[PDB]
Amino acid sequence: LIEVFVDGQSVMVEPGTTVLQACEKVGMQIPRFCYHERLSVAGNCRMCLVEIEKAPKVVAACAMPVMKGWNILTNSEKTKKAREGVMEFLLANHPLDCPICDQGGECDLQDQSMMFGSDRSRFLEGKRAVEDKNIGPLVKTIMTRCIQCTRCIRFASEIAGVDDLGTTGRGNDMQVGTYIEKMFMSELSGNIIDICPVGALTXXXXXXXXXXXXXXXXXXXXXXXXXXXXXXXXXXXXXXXXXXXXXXXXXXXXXXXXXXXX
Amino acid sequence: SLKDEDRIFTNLYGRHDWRLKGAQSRGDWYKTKEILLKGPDWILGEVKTSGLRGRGGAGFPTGLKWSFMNKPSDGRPKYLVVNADEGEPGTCKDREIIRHDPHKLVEGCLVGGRAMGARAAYIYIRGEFYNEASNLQVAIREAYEAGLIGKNACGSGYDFDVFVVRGAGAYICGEETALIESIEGKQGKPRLKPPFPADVGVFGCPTTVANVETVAVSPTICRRGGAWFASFGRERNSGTKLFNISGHVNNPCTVEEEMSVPLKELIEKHAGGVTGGWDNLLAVIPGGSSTPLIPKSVCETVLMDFDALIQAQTGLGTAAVIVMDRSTDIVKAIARLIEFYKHESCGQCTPCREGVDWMNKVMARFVRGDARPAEIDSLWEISKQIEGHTICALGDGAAWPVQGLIRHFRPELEERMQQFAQQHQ
Amino acid sequence: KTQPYDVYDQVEFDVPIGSRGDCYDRYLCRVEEMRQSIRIISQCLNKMPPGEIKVDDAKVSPPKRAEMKTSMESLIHHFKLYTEGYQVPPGATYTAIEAPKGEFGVY
Amino acid sequence: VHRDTPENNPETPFDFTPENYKRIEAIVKNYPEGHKAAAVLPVLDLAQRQNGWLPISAMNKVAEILQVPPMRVYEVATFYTMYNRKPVGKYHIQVCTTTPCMLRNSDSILEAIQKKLGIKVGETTPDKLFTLIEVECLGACVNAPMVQINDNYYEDLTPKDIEEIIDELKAGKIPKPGPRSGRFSC
Amino acid sequence: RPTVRPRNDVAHKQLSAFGEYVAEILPKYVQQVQVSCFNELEICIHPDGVIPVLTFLRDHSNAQFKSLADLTAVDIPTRQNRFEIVYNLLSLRFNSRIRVKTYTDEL
Amino acid sequence: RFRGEHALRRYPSGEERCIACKLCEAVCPAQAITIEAEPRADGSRRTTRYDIDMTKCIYCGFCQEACPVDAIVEGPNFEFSTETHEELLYNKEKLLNNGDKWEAEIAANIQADYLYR
Amino acid sequence: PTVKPPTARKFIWTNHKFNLSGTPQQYVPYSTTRKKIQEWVP
Ligand SMILES: Cc1cc2nc3c(=O)[nH]c(=O)nc-3n(C[C@H](O)[C@H](O)[C@H](O)COP(=O)(O)O)c2cc1C
Ligand code: SF4
Ligand code: SF4
Ligand code: SF4
Ligand code: SF4
Ligand code: SF4
Ligand code: FES
Ligand code: FES
Repeated sequence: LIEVFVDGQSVMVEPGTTVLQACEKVGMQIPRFCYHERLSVAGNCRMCLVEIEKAPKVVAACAMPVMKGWNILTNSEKTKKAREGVMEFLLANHPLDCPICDQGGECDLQDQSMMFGSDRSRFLEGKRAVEDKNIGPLVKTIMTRCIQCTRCIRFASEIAGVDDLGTTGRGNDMQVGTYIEKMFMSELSGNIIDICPVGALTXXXXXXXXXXXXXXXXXXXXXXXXXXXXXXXXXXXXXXXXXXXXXXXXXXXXXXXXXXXX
Repeated sequence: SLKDEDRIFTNLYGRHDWRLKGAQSRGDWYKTKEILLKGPDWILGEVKTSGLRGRGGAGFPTGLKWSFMNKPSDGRPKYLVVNADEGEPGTCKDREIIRHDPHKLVEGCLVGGRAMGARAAYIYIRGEFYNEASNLQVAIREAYEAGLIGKNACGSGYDFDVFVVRGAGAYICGEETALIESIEGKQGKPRLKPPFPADVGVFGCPTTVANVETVAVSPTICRRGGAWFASFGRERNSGTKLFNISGHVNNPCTVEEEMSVPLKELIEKHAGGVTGGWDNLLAVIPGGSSTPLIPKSVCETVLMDFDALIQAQTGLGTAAVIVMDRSTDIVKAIARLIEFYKHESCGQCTPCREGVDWMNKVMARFVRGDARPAEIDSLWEISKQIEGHTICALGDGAAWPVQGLIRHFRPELEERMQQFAQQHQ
Repeated sequence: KTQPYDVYDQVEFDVPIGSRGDCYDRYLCRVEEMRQSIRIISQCLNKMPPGEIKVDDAKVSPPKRAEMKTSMESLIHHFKLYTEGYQVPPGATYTAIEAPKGEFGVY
Repeated sequence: VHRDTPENNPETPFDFTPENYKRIEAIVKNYPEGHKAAAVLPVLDLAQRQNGWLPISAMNKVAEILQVPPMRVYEVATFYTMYNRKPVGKYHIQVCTTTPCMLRNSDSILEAIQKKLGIKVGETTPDKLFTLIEVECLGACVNAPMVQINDNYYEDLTPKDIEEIIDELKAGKIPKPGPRSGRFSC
Repeated sequence: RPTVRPRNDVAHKQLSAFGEYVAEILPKYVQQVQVSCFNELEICIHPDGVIPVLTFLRDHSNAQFKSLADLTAVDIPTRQNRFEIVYNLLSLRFNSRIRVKTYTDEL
Repeated sequence: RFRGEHALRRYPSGEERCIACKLCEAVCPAQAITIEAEPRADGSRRTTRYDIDMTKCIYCGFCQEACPVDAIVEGPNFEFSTETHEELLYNKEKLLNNGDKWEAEIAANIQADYLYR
Repeated sequence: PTVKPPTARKFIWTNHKFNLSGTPQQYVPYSTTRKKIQEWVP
């Protein structure tokens, strides 16, 4: 194992370890949109851009490995100028749903604007809207709220099995939908709503019932379907309405059962 | 020290009369058996000793790029990749290197086959240029059947098979990572460049990306002496590259010219509109679409070489002249260049899909004159940002020409905003 | 006079101090505070630079109502400055600004 | 429209080429033998040439021959610009409007063609003979105007020469390359 | 910075002299930890002797505090030692604010 | 601009202006406002439970400020006197929607509120 | 009724109402939720 110092502090990492994976050992979380837990490593956003000690261009954390003993700073001058910029590009074509939107506090993009992005102003005029994609029982999908990334695209191809989500256009018109009018299969694809960072894919059964603000969470193993453990259930006064998958090491691979999610 | 234009020297001269056997009399496959008998290390050294720059719009040297793969030990069989499709607008190299002389392009794959160590060679052509693609397919039938390349030909142990594939006609032929993904079968989107280049993994194989003009120069450099290619040009950049002039001109024509050549001498030979740089206002771009437009004051000092072009504003990479007259609009012309990137944006990196589309919408307002005088300075900060935080080189290609509006100009942009402010408001 | 809070020492202040610690002289100074308080209010009317009302940085104060309805980042910050608090820097701080009764030593 | 697909009268009915089926199988052999998805990019271009206006069900049948995902193969033709989306006539021509062509007037060639061959710009002919569409770049930028019809691209045309070539194309093919001046150097 | 920064550090090095001066005596009985941030000084004190620390700062030739005015306490269950009684002290002659803390569980 | 008894406003062409966010719920320093939301018939999703306690509520205008749609607008109110707590604490909208008698003044007062004073 | 006119929207009440007080036809609290359903049938 080769050791390379990140933010002056030295941390030992594997030879084929990612930059964001190396950052976790130093106890620092970079701004993410494309996963690092179970979903395959892919670019297609350039948010997790980090500047090296002696480099003209910033490298993405998901793709570029550490390899050689090179210094990388998380709270650098170039990184903060990058992070504020990319956030503005994400929100130049964003439909503005925040009070109506199913997520609110649970939304990863909502937090990153508060934590990293530029606050005072955002230069934008005229945003494009996408037509609503067809969906069956679970997840009332809205294509407008989607940021057009690669998270749910690879989820159907690798984690779920049956592929449906992909690319539809080229510019700021490419939709994450199925293109052909067909309802999504069950199996384990009910967990796709929990995967997406934006408030685009969210469960239709418990839609707009309770916000992320004011909800008491408790972890409990699911009774329906065997080998199910660690599932957070929000109380939100009297009766529980929303049940989300809790992180587990061996019992479950961060995905709830389709029968248990509804 | 000074470079002379052509003077009975060209990489590809046959354009009027060439088919299959007619090209052979006028320098084609002269040392085909000699290059095949020579070792892979000695053949690769010939390109490195000459010091030839990359013909494609990047700036990277061709000698270092071919030697980057090398292949010491390989599990998966290696494959050769070549791009022939038109990427940047204003380039005439796509319908000249393959359309006029198809025998020269096919010989380039055979010369680089034994050097790199590839089992099969692949070429990508434009979907819109179907007539030019038919000439390349006809040359492959005259080479494989007769005995030029395939299994065992011209006294060679290494086998190489040539196959041409029709492209979609977008950014898939643009980026080096994009060509590997397009040929594989997946959607037109480039792979992540930071961790693995073409050598580490491309379509499940070690590969190398090469331009149509870059691959065609390889058999010419191998047959002739190494000093002949390095004779014309500068110390840093050497080798003759095909330059094409398009737009406001007396006669639009593509002609081969030597490196480190002045812009005033090249425009005078092809004959431009009104004047070379006295009566008509200079708005010519050194690159096809990548490089921003050169100023009226600095044009005579600018050279065709990439090393000399980097000193003033931005370096020429595509090498194509896009001259505009004084009567022609400047604001509307550059806005159309960004609109090209609006359609040729692939849909991956977020400061490009929702970036260039945001950039074009603001730029369309400058033609009308509804934009504020303060909005000019704000747009410059955004334009610089796209250049750094993108995976492929097309993100840079849309970023550079917008930077050439704030630089050099500015009173031309302010006059359009001031005119609509008094007339309408 | 000793510790400025928000633009002090620039405004002319008069502090009444007596001699005897009885209830009458402790009452006289309060009336002398009242007669020498309009001087500050008049100087507040004299010096008023037109500009911002809230902090321009939208991580502390919510943006304008006309601003939030059109632009994107403004409404997301409006959504997070309300419900969720401020995200404060950690540390113990003590401040005391002169109350007419005494002090408000917030810790 | 790019994402949405109509279900009425163009969703179930589809036909595949029988005579060119042997030629399509040989095209798959040109690439790698094991794990071949490259044939899907080649068959999509072959389907448009054989049958006019590609159907949604026809792409699913083409994906079944190579054995690939139906959603992934449908998305592969969505990114491409050369492939037909809805409907195309007997001879469809696309005009270039980019800055290397716009500098020596390109909009004048499109406006003259719009009045001679009818319709605005996006709308096609009602009798189905010629369809007009805005193109990014034709490829060859040697001539000041460029327009690619069916397969062969016609370059270099005047205000009256473009209208004369369009009306003649209704009955007999007009060939041509750059009918205004020398091809290489002038 | 114009609106982003509250005040530039200038008296921070001057207040750091107090962080050395009391620490120059160096008692394990008294001193322990000295923290200085945002124009303020913080000292925590060993439980065995709190009165000898409070007799100091009272009177004294170098610095005259006298007023040991406001008195707070912190409840925190993270540490093995629970409560943290915090003294807020103010000087009239010197014009400075210093802090005295206790580290013991004090059940 | 004066804060009294709470009343929720609506659009000029029917439709309840309150969108159900729980935004005003969390800002409320008294926790007087409660909100539980369900989908309205088909398509639209606007409220079901909406109780504001007058036993609580210290009157801030915070719920007026936190509201992005401007539903709760504080009208010039003084008249409120009851026999019981039950009569005093506001029910599921209804009595809040009955603020139509004050909404004519609210519409006039909000015209002095956009671009503040 | 002289200079500034009241805005019409057809949502506001046409006839003005007096205070609720301790008199009949006054203010009242009401339940909102449909609650958790439970049913048993032969
Ligand atoms: C907008 C843009 C378009 C490009 N288009 C092409 C192209 O069509 N063909 C090509 O060979 N190179 C093209 N390039 C250059 C690529 O970067 C190329 O893959 C490689 O890096 C250059 O090396 P080569 O000369 O050995 O091909 C393009 C670059 C940019 C920025
Ligand atoms: S996706 Fe997130 S940031 Fe966007 S409107 Fe919904 S909650 Fe707000
Ligand atoms: S729906 Fe969500 S996960 Fe899928 S592409 Fe859009 S933002 Fe990414
Ligand atoms: S920069 Fe633009 S065109 Fe290039 S890979 Fe990223 S999104 Fe695609
Ligand atoms: S009053 Fe306003 S903030 Fe509160 S739930 Fe209704 S719309 Fe949302
Ligand atoms: S005025 Fe204040 S206390 Fe009353 S409901 Fe609104 S936020 Fe709550
Ligand atoms: S978060 Fe790393 S590329 Fe998107
Ligand atoms: S720019 Fe018009 S043909 Fe290339």
